[PDB]
Amino acid sequence: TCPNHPDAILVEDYRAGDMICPECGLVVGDRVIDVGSNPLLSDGD
Amino acid sequence: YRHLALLCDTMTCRGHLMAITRHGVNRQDTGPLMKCSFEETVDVLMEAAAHGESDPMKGVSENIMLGQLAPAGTGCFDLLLDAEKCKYGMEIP
Amino acid sequence: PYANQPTVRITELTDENVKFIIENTDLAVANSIRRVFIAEVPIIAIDWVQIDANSSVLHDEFIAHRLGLIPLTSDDIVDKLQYSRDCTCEEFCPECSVEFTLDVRCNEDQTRHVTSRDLISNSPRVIPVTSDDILIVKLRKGQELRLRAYAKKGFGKEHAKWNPTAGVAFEYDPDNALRHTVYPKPEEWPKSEYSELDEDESQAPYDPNGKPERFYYNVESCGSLRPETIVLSALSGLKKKLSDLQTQLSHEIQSDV
Amino acid sequence: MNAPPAFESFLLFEGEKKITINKDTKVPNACLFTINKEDHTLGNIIKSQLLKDPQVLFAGYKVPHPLEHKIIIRVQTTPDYSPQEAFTNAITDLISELSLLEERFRVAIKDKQEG
Amino acid sequence: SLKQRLKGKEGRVRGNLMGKRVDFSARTVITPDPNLSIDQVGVPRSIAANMTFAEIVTPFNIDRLQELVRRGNSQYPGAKYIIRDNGDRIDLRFHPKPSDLHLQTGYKVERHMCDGDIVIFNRQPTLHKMSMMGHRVRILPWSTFRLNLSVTTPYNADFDGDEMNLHLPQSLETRAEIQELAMVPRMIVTPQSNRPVMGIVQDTLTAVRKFTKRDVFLERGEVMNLLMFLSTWDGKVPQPAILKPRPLWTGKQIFSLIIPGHINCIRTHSTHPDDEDSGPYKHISPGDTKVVVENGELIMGILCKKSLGTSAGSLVHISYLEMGHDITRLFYSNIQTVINNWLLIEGHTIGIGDSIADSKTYQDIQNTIKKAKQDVIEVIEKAHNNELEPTPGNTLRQTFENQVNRILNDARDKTGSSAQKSLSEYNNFKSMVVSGAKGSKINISQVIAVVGQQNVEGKRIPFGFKHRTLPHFIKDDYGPESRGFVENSYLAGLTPTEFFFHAMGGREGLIDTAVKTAETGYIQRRLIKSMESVMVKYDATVRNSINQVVQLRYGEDGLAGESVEFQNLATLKPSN
Amino acid sequence: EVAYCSTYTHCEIHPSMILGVCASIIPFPDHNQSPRNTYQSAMGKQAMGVYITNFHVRMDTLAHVLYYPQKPLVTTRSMEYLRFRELPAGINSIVAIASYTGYNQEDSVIMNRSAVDRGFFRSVFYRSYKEQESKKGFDQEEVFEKPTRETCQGMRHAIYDKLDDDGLIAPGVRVSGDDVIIGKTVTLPENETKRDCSTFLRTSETGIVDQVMVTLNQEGYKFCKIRVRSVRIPQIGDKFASRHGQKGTCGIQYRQEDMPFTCEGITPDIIINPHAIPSRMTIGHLIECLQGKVSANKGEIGDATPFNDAVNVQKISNLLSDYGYHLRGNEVLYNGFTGRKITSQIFIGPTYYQRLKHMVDDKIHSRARGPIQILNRQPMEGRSRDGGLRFGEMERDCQIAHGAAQFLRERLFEASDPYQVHVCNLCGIMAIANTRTHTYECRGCRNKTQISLVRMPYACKLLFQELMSMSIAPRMMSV
Amino acid sequence: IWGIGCNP
Amino acid sequence: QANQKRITTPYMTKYERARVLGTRALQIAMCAPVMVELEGETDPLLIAMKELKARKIPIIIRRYLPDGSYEDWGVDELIISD
Amino acid sequence: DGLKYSLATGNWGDQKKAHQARAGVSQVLNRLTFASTLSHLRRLNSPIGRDGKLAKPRQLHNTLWGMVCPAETPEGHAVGLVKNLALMAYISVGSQPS
Amino acid sequence: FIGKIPIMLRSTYCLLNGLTDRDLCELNECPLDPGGYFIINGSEKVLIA
Amino acid sequence: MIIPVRCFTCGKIVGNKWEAYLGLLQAEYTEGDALDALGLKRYCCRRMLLAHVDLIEKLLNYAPLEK
Amino acid sequence: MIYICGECHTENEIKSRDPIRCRECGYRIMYKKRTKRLVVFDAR
Amino acid sequence: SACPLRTIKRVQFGVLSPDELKRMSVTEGGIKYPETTEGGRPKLGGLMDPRQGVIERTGRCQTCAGNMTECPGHFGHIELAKPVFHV
RNA sequence: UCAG
Ligand SMILES: CO[C@@H]1[C@H](O)[C@H](n2cnc3c(=O)nc(N)[nH]c32)O[C@H]1COP(=O)(O)OP(=O)(O)OP(=O)(O)O
Ligand SMILES: [Mg+2]
Ligand SMILES: [Zn+2]
Ligand SMILES: [Zn+2]
Ligand SMILES: [Zn+2]
Ligand SMILES: [Zn+2]
Ligand SMILES: [Zn+2]
Ligand SMILES: [Zn+2]
Repeated sequence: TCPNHPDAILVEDYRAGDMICPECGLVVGDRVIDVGSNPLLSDGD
Repeated sequence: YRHLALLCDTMTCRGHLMAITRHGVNRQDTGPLMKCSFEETVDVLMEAAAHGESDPMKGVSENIMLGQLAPAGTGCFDLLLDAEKCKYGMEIP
Repeated sequence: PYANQPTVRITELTDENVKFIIENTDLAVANSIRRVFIAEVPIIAIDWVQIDANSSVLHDEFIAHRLGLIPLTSDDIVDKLQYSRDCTCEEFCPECSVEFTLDVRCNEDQTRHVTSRDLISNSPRVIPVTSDDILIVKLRKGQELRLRAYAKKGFGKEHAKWNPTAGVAFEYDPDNALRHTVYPKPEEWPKSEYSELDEDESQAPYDPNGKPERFYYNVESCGSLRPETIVLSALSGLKKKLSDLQTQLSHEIQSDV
Repeated sequence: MNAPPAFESFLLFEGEKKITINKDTKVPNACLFTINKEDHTLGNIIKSQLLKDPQVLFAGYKVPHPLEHKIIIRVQTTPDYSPQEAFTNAITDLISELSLLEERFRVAIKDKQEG
Repeated sequence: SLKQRLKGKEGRVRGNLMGKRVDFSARTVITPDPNLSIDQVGVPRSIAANMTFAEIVTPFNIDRLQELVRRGNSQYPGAKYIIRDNGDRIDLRFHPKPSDLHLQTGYKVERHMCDGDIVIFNRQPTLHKMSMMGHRVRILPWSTFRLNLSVTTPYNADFDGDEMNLHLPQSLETRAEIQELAMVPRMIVTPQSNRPVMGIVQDTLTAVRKFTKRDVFLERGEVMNLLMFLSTWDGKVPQPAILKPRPLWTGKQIFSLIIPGHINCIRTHSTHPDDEDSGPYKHISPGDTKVVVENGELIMGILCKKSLGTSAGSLVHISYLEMGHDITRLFYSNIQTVINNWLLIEGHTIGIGDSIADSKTYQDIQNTIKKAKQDVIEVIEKAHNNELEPTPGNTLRQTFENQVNRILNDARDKTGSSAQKSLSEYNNFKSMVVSGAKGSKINISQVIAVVGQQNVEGKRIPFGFKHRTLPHFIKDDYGPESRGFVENSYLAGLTPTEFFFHAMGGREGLIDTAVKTAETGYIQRRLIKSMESVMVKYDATVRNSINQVVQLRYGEDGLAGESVEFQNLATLKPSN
Repeated sequence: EVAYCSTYTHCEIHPSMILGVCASIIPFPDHNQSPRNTYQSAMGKQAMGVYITNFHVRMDTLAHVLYYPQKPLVTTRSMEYLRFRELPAGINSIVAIASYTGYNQEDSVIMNRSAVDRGFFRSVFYRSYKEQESKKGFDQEEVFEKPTRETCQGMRHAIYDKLDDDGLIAPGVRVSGDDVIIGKTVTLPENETKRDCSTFLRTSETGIVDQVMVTLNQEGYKFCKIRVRSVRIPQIGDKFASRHGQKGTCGIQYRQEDMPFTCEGITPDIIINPHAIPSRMTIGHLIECLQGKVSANKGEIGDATPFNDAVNVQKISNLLSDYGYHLRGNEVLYNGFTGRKITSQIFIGPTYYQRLKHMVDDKIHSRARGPIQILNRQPMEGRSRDGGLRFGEMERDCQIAHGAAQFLRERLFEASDPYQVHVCNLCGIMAIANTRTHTYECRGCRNKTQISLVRMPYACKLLFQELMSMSIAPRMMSV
Repeated sequence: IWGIGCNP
Repeated sequence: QANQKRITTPYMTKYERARVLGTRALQIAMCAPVMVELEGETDPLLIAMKELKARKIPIIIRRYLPDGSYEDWGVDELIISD
Repeated sequence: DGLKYSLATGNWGDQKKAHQARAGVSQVLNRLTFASTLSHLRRLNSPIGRDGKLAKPRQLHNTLWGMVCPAETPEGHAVGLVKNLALMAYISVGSQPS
Repeated sequence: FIGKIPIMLRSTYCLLNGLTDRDLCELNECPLDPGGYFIINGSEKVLIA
Repeated sequence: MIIPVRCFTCGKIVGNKWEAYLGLLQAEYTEGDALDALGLKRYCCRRMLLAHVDLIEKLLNYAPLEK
Repeated sequence: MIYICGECHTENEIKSRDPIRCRECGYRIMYKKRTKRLVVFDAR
Repeated sequence: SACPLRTIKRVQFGVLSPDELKRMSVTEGGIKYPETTEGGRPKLGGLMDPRQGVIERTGRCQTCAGNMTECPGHFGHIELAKPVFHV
């Protein structure tokens, strides 16, 4: 969602954890990876 | 001798021997957050809440916790801009 | 204010050793010659290896390392060869390199010793000092090693694979007379092979006027270069370094003024 | 991972000067020479030959850091002599010594073989 | 539970608020570097490339920052990011439009860490204030932090796998704070003991003792080379001490050029004879002791740990007190460089020749041990006959142990003194002990003469088995060998029973180290917590956070601890 | 003899059997200080060597194997039963105990770079990565395949070209840091396509794939183990130790021309500081150097059993005197740079040195604006997670002593967890705040006008909210 | 390791 | 407080010097006018040091006494600790 | 599963009950070097808690002559609490007293 | 069948017991390997006494 | 694992001498006599042959991964 | 996509989502074969 | 952002009033549902309330447009049927 | 389980 680039696919990054417009390099979302973080048996308990 | 004398003066300042322990240090009437950082923690906070204690925010640890500039050195004073001196001198840029 | 005129006597000259005495020279010049023997005499050795198949127990970079350390005859071709950086062609060409190829498979039950004799060079002059053999790897039955390698000119300052010498022996003042080393107990120390003293006297009497001179050398070769040729090439290479310095210094002197 | 390449010790990178001559303000008739991508080999010979010259008052060489590759040579000469002249003359004398040594070593080789 | 989260260490109160993990910090192994100055630290290029310091674009620095932006992350002196006025961050790694690369005043370019960037260097545990000091950065081409050897003493760090933490200040304000309060030259002198923290150490101390001997004479070329490594040299060669027959300088004459400015100091060498001061030759010292520096020139004396070490009145301490912190930094660095380049000419070593002593000395040591064992036997026989009389306040067992230990200790010390007599001038163990660089007289004694009595829990080796120390000894054996006396030296080699008893003693040492670390850590934390907020107010009263007056003036005289020095009153002692 | 005991009932087979497996490799243990033998027992466990002869078959995480192990020149008799000769861990190295350039000071070591070039103390590091294709999920299947950026909605920008069709990188392909070793895809339930689940190489591994194996594990799912090989040439951070408790890193590496040389041309492979020996009193190191010189010349492996009484320093010295060297092992050395004889004669001899597992490449970490933790929104912890170093409480106390209040503030607030909250002026409790809507309101007061922005660490916000959940009200009032 | 008054 | 009856030390404390130089340097980096003529000095901190030597830094230090009063010392008025 | 669990986890007991479980048994074998493998196999672990700093269980005892190595102990918080058998030491397997 | 018991390697009940060194090589097991460890869930575990 | 080419300290080629050393040892030469006969004179070179452990034979005992 | 087999050392091509079992031996431990692309090794 | 930046000069500690807890909590009527998931993911009046805080790192909580960073979280209340001593 |  790069403001200057309507419908631009933002490349994910691992080094700082942000999605960056590949044609201009703008960092959209600063630190928005963080850490990013049995259903089979039974059900909700 | 300055460093020995300061410890002895802090232990005997109140008039009763203040042990350097949770009991002696926490009994003194410092701020609740500062007491919280040393040993007792949650119990100190609960007692302070019950009695409506207010933290003066004059301590170093209390200001460190809240992210404010500590009252330690380089924080004791507040710098102000001097307009008259700004006008004077050669303002090259 | 001028250079001393040195002299040379060659006491021993064999296929793998040269012993000579340089006289009427400064210590700094003699030590720098010794240093150039080790680090600035060019030789051809393997620096590029592409391994097609390696079933041996040793991994691929192990084989590459051992191949690099194998000495290659560089007696006369090394002067003709150019450094790979100097050559205009991309990567390696016959003017800037020598191509070695090795293909060995063990089909017999007996263990096959892959030796330097199995290294095959496209250029006849450069051969792995074979004319036993250096063991590259041992192969069990059903194990195969096939690789292609190129050899480049270089000197020992880059890598020890390009070190022409085995051991350069440098000694001056064999009987301690300038007292450069002060023995706590003079008697215990073994006498030098070059010492001229009688058995009774351990050290020569101190000579305050004397300065280091008559340096003794013993240069041993790996077989990459003739031991005489190591010494001659070192003298020539040090002379070339000084001449390049002189050219650049003249440029700087003229440019500043 | 941070290891420098081996060729960096003797190869001048582009835009690097082999010799740079900077005068020394502290003392008269003194120049400080900086040689790049060189080691004790060249520095010791040059300093020794400079010390042999009667008009050279000071001559020393210094490697500022072993991990870096640079020689700093300080030469101070008497008035009526220039430090740059002393450096050039030192190099010529060393070249003459080395050429004479090569000739005599070749003669010794030829005499040892078949003689 | 909530209380469980807050209460414990690593909880929000302490593990996440009082201390916390931080950005812009790096850690790697430390290795030595004599060539770096005191304040410089050698940072690897990868660590330098990851860490970035944001620089505001000004009209003055727009060109330099533009070049850094053009270089990008790949080339080392590059910029990782561009921060615009709007706060938008343009990561240069992913392709930025050529329009974005253009810079205007107010943009903040995040350049890679460059030479000269002030950082804070830390080694855990951070016991005292000198364990975090501000260092200038010098980028060198390998992957270890490289610090000068003198700076090891404040950090209590050696290069045997140690590691240190590098924190880069990210603002000009905090960078100025470090530069003007926490740099290494500013903290040479500790307020704790009003002594210098850092002193010449290891090779440079050992070699400065040898350099400063009367014997050392340097020829012209060696003087040239030594003066080359002196950073503050005036360019004027000192007139040689011996003009004829051959011009020959002296070690003290060159060291006088290292000494900063005009510093006056009188100290005594470690081997100074006590009778020398009273007797003649007090000023013309026969052994070249009694270091005297007048007008910043070393008139006489042999330098050692006392003159150049971390003690009050040292030459380094007088330099900091008189010349200032910058000149003292240069003093430390020049001592190291010049002396370490002379040590290439002289050299140092430790070998077996140093451990071995004369045959007469070995016989004397053996005779002392024989008569000591006989004395212990006589004490034992007196005890068995009950002739021994108890010392007041002690049981007969305690007084027997006292007398036996006294005999064995006197024998041990006498053998040690015989060994120390045997040492020659050339002996390198003695060189290191005399200079103070490493070792002690005790170590020499144990190496050469006698390891000594092995004590555990303050007593001789106890009777672990029933009434005997080891199964090889007979029951009820209070003799010297049975209870742990190690007659052999390390060079001679311990007999098996002595090996086991020595292992018992060494185990006690190891246990004591491990226990002391934890207990001392707790004490130190409690002291800091009790006194953290006390500070000198602008009234110059010392007050806590509550503003209660702890002291009306700091230290009762209102002076700081680093400036003060030891002095004698001289009116007190004399008679009327 | 003179009667001590005439009733011995048993006799020891040999006193050296009191030592254990790791202490039995120490030569001349009785000539060392006790703490130093204890330290060597721990260092010998961390040395590098061929751990087992079937190491090629095994796929173990963190396996180091030395290129050219050598058996000790000075060995104990009990080492034979420990099989140390069969699988040695270390290389005999010509060691000089000298002060050369100041880079061997403290415990560091000057190493010969030319020797390092010729194979000296070179090792291989194998790291194995395991992945399991788990189909246990009800609608989740972790299939092995090469993820495609267009096909997989979840993906990463690291290199995926290396992966073959099976999703496993082929052996013999170089892998740099942040490359995809194994590519795995979890099919995504379409609650209303793909969350990437590949495994990435540890940063700075920089190895070549050695073996790739595909099997079925105990659970029957497809199991893949990939082993990556990295050669490790010794550097100026690596830790080397002898058998006598002397550990130290590599201070610097000098080429053969620069190292000091004897008259024979022998240059030390390792130079250790003379200052290590005296305080530590590891005389066994010196006796091992002397016996190693004698052994190398004689051609027989020396005997260093702890308690012998037939091997003395004097006997070793006389033996060395026979072979043409100084009896105490000292040798006249020449300075490599200038060629002048060093005035002191340096103690040179062969000594078994080991290479410890601790290497600088594995221990170097740098952090700058990396990922943050979920709970505290603070920097992560650990080199693997790109974590920042902790600024502990002792560190903050040192900074308080310094008087550097603003560095303390940056380090403890701005560098770690900066955050902003909105706090009601009338009541200290935090207030709801919609920045995009620009309407800021406080519940409990029905007051919108009186709200103030407060900058506090996120950990402090979490602490205050955890106090609130305990019914404690931390009312922070700006007034 | 020395004596009773020294170190272990 | 009044300008008269100033009881604090005339000498500038070390902490005041650190904070004044850092603050003035940050101002200079933000394109604030520089009173002292710069002899080719581009680094903001070095320019701030030059200004401090010339006593032309336009900052007045407000020193808080423990009783709550404040004394305002201009940077010029304070004697530099150096 | 009981045997496999107690071996893999290192907790000596049952899965449901960890109150009486003793941790530290069944460690992963060290394979850095053959010496490390051998020493790991011949290792003794004293049950005294590491946290307690009382020094009596840590000191080398006279009765460890020939049974336990005097030198080989971990240096750190477990000095003297982890011990290695001597070379000739042999622990008894056990027999009936009948 | 009442369960399965983990088997310490090179004990009497292991497959490797009483195998000549050549046979151990044929099974890709080292002749010098000491034994004395359990292979539980694919990792070698050692019971510390 | 295999005899190193080029003795570490000096650089003499020692890799061609391992099989000859073993053969001389079979011929009942003492280890010192064998080293003398092979021409290894400096103790640095003799350390290489004397202390070498040839593990590559033990590794060759295992069957090849691919036949 | 050619896997060498541990037990009998015979290469067997295996398609995607196909059981990992070597024909002619039945062993379930396969090794991927060495890549065709070649890596330059510096002999250094 | 319009609110002025202020630094805390005093922290007042006190027991939270039950009436104040009722008013302050965004959840109304209390947490009626032990289950955290309704309509698949979100359970209004449950433990995981969209109004209480931001979920899934991409959603916005109902009370404010947090986007997982701006929102500090908002408290909820459970009305205990019978009072319970605070430990 | 190691590293200080
Ligand atoms: C010198 O003191 C240091 C420090 O105090 C720091 N340190 C180390 N371990 C710990 C620990 O567990 N807890 C805390 N808090 N600090 C610790 O390490 C101490 C020494 O230990 P060592 O005695 O082994 O140093 P060698 O004498 O052994 O040095 P060689 O010759 O090997 O290089
Ligand atoms: Mg250390
Ligand atoms: Zn864009
Ligand atoms: Zn070409
Ligand atoms: Zn409100
Ligand atoms: Zn050799
Ligand atoms: Zn098959
Ligand atoms: Zn919200």
